[PDB]
Amino acid sequence: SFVEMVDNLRGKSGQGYYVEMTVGSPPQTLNILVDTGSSNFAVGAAPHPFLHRYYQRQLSSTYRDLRKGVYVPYTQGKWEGELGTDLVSIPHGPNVTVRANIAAITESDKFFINGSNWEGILGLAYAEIARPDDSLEPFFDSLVKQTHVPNLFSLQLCGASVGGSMIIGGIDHSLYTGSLWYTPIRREWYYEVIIVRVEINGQDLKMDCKEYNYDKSIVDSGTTNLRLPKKVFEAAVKSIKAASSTEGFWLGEQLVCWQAGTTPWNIFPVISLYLMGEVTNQSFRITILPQQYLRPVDDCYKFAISQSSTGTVMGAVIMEGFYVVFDRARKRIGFAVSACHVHDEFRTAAVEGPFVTLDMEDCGY
Ligand SMILES: CC(C)C[C@H](NC(=O)[C@@H](NC(=O)[C@@H](N)CNC(=O)c1nnn[nH]1)C(C)C)C(=O)NC[C@](O)(CCc1ccccc1)C(=O)Nc1cccc(C(=O)O)c1
Repeated sequence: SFVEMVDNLRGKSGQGYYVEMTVGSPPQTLNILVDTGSSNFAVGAAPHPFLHRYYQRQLSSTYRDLRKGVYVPYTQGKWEGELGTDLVSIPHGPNVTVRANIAAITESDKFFINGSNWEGILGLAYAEIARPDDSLEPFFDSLVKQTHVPNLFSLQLCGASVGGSMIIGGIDHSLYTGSLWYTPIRREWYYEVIIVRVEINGQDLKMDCKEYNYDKSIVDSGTTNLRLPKKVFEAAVKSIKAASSTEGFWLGEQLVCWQAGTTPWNIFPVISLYLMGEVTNQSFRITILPQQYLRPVDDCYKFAISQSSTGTVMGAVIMEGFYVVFDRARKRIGFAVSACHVHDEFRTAAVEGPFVTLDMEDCGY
């Protein structure tokens, strides 16, 4: 039941959230990064200087080889390895065992992070973006096909040492407040959504909404940042600079620092994303505070908004403080402020609707 799954995720800031899983017979225990921006279940299966532990296929009696290699590239990092299948379970998830596809990772470049403490990646999106091709059924599909776990999951990620919940199979009503607001998954590959308006401190950014979605906007819990397309990224920074003109960093390369507890939170604006809703001409908005897009790294911070080579990418930083529901069953993603919400002296992060927005169809690429 859901109480066993609450707080089943861990992290280091800016390095991802993982969940304990076990693979094989007998079970090998591994920490697996939870990723909504990809679709391959893969694990280190070979010594690496950043891996404390890895998958030993030859120790497992249920491992079957598929005699077939694979390569997977990501925003940061890439790996290749051998596809097989094996028995998989989630200790603090639903009480089941599935046979799932598994990529034994043999070579990697910039993929494993030093001191990250995860040793694998669970892609939670759809077959279509699965390597080598869409016939390699992704973990979540196998789980839904082979057991009675309903076709949906929720992510509640929290910031500082980093924790949260993956409610697999449902929604835990105690982990958020107010109502859940939904947005169509435009297409079942990435968790693709449409952003229809963007406001900075209450001011519309005045751009054509095709710009926000230049290519595709996605919810990617495997990336840290809020990534905006060039044109939008440039407008955002110009607004954020102006709102904070009162005080290199803007490119995310270097930290800024303040004497413990005097972070001038008030001089940094709130950003509002309006997402397409479930009814005609209707949207809703999520409001993000400086405390989300200035990443805790004296209290020090990295700027967590960077330039994108796709559309708008809602990374780990935007999801922090929200309860997000991946309602695959009904082709929608749900947003609410969670229990572990962001704390500011004079403002709240919020999920507010309904809003009316004409011509939302125009914003799609
Ligand atoms: C580097 C990354 C953005 C590549 C991209 N990878 C992914 O999307 C992976 N997911 C992720 O990386 C996630 N962080 C979420 N997605 C994004 O951030 C994002 N998607 N698009 N832009 N950004 C998985 C879904 C595998 C991909 O597979 N893209 C598809 C493709 O464009 C196809 C290219 C191709 C050309 C001709 C025939 C067939 C395919 C791609 O490989 N692109 C691509 C671009 C640059 C480098 C590399 C590389 O291998 O190093 C690959």
